[PDB]
Amino acid sequence: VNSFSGYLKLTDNVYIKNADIVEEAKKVKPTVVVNAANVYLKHGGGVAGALNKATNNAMQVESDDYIATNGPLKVGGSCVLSGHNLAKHCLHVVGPNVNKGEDIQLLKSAYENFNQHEVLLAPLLSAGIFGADPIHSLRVCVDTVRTNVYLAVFDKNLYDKLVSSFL
Ligand SMILES: CNC(=O)Nc1ccc(C(=O)N[C@@H]2c3cccc(O)c3C[C@@H]2C(=O)O)cc1
Repeated sequence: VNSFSGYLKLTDNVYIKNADIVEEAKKVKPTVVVNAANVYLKHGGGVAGALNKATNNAMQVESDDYIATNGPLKVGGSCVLSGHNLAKHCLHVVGPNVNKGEDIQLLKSAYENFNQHEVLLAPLLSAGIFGADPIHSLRVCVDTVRTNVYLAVFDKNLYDKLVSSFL
């Protein structure tokens, strides 16, 4: 039993809810919140910008030190940093950005990072300003992630479409 509330069960291990991932993280305080990161950990907009804003820019300060030490992530890769006031840990995962021409096959590799964590609160990777089809992203998620994932979908219209078209 865990504290995630009001989710629709899609599969044995994947759950979804129309929710603001920032508000959901503040209420649940999960072990892991996933950020929709880029390779530079520049959290300017979309989910990343929102999570970083909710940390009063502490996420960005920590991220800049991480990059200064380690260099950029790989598309499809991840790193674990602090969750600040939102979660114990933040798993920064880089899905491909279609608006940069990145290979959509890297989406499966990106979701594989979730399997290193037993339970996660996460957005749909490569959705939103990353330019991929969220229906496709949900399908890859369900077919790749084996650990327990609670997906927060900000847009109600998209949530309903994600739900009604789900196979
Ligand atoms: C104060 N709180 C706050 O600003 N929160 C916040 C801000 C932005 C996002 C975001 O960009 N979401 C994206 C989006 C939008 C439309 C269609 C979409 O396919 C997606 C994918 C993303 C998602 O829904 O996971 C999420 C939360």
